[PDB]
Amino acid sequence: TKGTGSFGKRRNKTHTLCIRCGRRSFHLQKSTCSSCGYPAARIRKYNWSVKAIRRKTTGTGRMRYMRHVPRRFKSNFREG
Amino acid sequence: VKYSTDPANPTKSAKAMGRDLRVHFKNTRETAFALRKMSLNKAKRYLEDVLAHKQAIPFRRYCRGVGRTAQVKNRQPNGQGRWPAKSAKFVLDLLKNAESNAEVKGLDVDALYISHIQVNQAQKQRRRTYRAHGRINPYMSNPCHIELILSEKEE
Amino acid sequence: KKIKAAVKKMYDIQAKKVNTLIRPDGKKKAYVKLTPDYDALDVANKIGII
Amino acid sequence: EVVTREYTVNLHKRLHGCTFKKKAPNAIKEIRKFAQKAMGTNDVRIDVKLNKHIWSSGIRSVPRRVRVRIARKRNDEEDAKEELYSLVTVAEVPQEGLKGLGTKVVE
Amino acid sequence: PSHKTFRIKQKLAKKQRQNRPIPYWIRMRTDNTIRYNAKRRHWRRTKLGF
RNA sequence: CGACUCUCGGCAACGGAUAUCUCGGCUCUCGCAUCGAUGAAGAACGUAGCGAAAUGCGAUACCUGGUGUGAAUUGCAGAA
RNA sequence: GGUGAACAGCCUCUGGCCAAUGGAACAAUGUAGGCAAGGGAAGUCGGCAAAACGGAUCCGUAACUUCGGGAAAAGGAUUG
RNA sequence: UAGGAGGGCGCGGCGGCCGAUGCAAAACCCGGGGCGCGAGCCCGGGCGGAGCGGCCGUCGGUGCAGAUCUUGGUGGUAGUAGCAAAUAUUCAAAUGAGAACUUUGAAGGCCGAAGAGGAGAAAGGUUCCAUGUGAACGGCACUUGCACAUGGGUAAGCCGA
Ligand SMILES: [Mg+2]
Ligand SMILES: [Mg+2]
Ligand SMILES: [Mg+2]
Ligand SMILES: [Mg+2]
Ligand SMILES: [Mg+2]
Ligand SMILES: [Mg+2]
Ligand SMILES: [Mg+2]
Ligand SMILES: [Mg+2]
Ligand SMILES: [Mg+2]
Ligand SMILES: [Mg+2]
Ligand SMILES: [Mg+2]
Ligand SMILES: [Mg+2]
Ligand SMILES: [Mg+2]
Ligand SMILES: [Mg+2]
Ligand SMILES: [Mg+2]
Ligand SMILES: [Mg+2]
Ligand SMILES: [Mg+2]
Ligand SMILES: [Mg+2]
Ligand SMILES: [Mg+2]
Ligand SMILES: [Mg+2]
Ligand SMILES: [Mg+2]
Ligand SMILES: [Mg+2]
Ligand SMILES: [Mg+2]
Repeated sequence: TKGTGSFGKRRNKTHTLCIRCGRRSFHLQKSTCSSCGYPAARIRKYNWSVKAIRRKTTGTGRMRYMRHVPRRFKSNFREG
Repeated sequence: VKYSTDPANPTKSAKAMGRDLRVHFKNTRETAFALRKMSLNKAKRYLEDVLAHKQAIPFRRYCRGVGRTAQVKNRQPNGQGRWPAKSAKFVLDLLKNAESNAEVKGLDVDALYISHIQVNQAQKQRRRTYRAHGRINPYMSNPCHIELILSEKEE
Repeated sequence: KKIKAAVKKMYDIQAKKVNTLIRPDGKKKAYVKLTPDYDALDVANKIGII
Repeated sequence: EVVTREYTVNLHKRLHGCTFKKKAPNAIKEIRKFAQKAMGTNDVRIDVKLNKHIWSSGIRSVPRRVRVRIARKRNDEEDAKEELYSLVTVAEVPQEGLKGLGTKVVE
Repeated sequence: PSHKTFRIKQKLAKKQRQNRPIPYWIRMRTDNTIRYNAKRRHWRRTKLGF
């Protein structure tokens, strides 16, 4: 029946880890990540959820390269 | 650290405490109300005799549903009482610890008596039980603070 | 391949066989079985394990 | 006091009306209570041979009269609730059966 | 599965290390607020979701 | 007399309101214009003598180097 | 493994268990299981529920029929 | 009553004025004393341990008993309902502070091989193994555990990808 009898057959994984975003949203049968939009060229982002945008906008990660850009603007991109 | 009631004479009275004891508050209250103002030795006899399921602790305030016994006719005529063993075994430990305190102070452990006994509620602990139709309800304990003072009786 | 090539350059020994597994903790663990010309106790004493 | 006595426990009457899944456990409990009435001793140890005998015929049919010997002896354990306890063991039956055999006292 | 891909093995390795009580010397460290590991995970309660 | 109930005070509990705060928020204003195939944003995994998180960093891995200041770090030990 | 048509039920061997909180009592009403004198559906909307029949061998097997069935009809006997 | 207006009480700021405060401020508690018809105010005592009040002008996220109001806590119900499927446990001994629940042995039983046995797929992700245990958890209990803590363990030319 629906419900308790039918929740026992959740056995196969519809979604697996995307490689672009690390979320468990990669629909295997369809081969597209359901959060970042992978393998689309551009990231899936929509203005109907600013809450979803802020969770993955710029600044939520390391910013391994842009964190140094202000310091390099100061002194105007100098190398000796 | 100070008890609800100060002793009649502080230097000649021993005192013992326990906080957040995992025992039923209602059962232990019903124990204490039988043990108030008893001699210490008779209190040990009585309470160990209770844990030995041979004399019964009357239940008066928290009593509704408690079955009847003949073992408690002398003190509650309608004979409504139980033998709360965990409560008794926890109270024995404090009676012994206060006997030890009085021994260390130097009192007459033969002449000590229950001058003041008080049980009081504590912070409940939370557990969950699962019911029909996917509902849960809390399943919580009622731990108690047990607080007692033995004093030496006087003429 | 690199494990044998490296155990040859260090320790001045050679490995008859090598087995590798990945531990649950993340690091790879390798079992290096020596040719019988070389003695594991002597190598392990020349490095200090026992 | 040390003393050993042979009893015949009419264990059919004591166990009339009991539930099948409990006639043998209550046979053990009745052996204990019979030793307790016999010598006022709280501590009763039933020997494993007596247990084996009672439990021989299953859990729902027990021997009807059992010839036991109960031995009140000292508890030499330095810690002890009672100075003296009782050890009940199965008793040898004469070839005569249980006819005319009352309680005896074994030297 | 006993047949797990290396990605899942590598990423289950880390969630092993992610599950340990805080070092005791964290608590004595000055101007500290860490009272316990508030990110522990038990295998019967919280499924990793992957 | 006593138990039960109702009730008043004293004391004790449960609970965390109020009172005083605040390395936080919000609001307004001003200055500047600087991501990325020379591989960005994001993600993953690693990395400390004793570390899980967060902060940092990348097999040179809680850092290398120059400059500046000028005698520390700090929860413990240690080389200094 | 035995019975048995049989991977039915029932019992045992290898292997595994006695884990489902226990003590006392046997009141009403319950849940599950039975048995009942004479009658035999009168009960009830209604044979609902239960009881009865049930394997096998031998004999016998109606109306109707699409001539294939009905049919394991019905009705009897036997069984260690 | 619906409604309208006037005069006031009270909370929190700002511009001013007058003050209080470690010889005890704010808050809160009181069978304490009073004032006002009343909103409310003043004093006393206790806890408290660092701020606070009054008057004038003015400003506002300004006054609660209700909204099956929102968040948090607490009651009576109540030691009540209850803990009942899967036949079943019993006795010595050992450990232990403590044993109906641990371990050994013995006895009785069940699963009865389309199993309550031995292994796998997916799924879980360290539950596996050892040693130790204060708490919590295992809807009774526990020396015990699938719990907590520290360690260890998964080896492939041939089994799979
Ligand atoms: Mg399907
Ligand atoms: Mg699908
Ligand atoms: Mg459910
Ligand atoms: Mg391999
Ligand atoms: Mg046959
Ligand atoms: Mg069969
Ligand atoms: Mg009849
Ligand atoms: Mg009818
Ligand atoms: Mg009729
Ligand atoms: Mg009628
Ligand atoms: Mg009709
Ligand atoms: Mg029917
Ligand atoms: Mg017909
Ligand atoms: Mg408002
Ligand atoms: Mg309000
Ligand atoms: Mg309100
Ligand atoms: Mg109103
Ligand atoms: Mg009840
Ligand atoms: Mg039930
Ligand atoms: Mg088969
Ligand atoms: Mg199996
Ligand atoms: Mg284990
Ligand atoms: Mg429990």
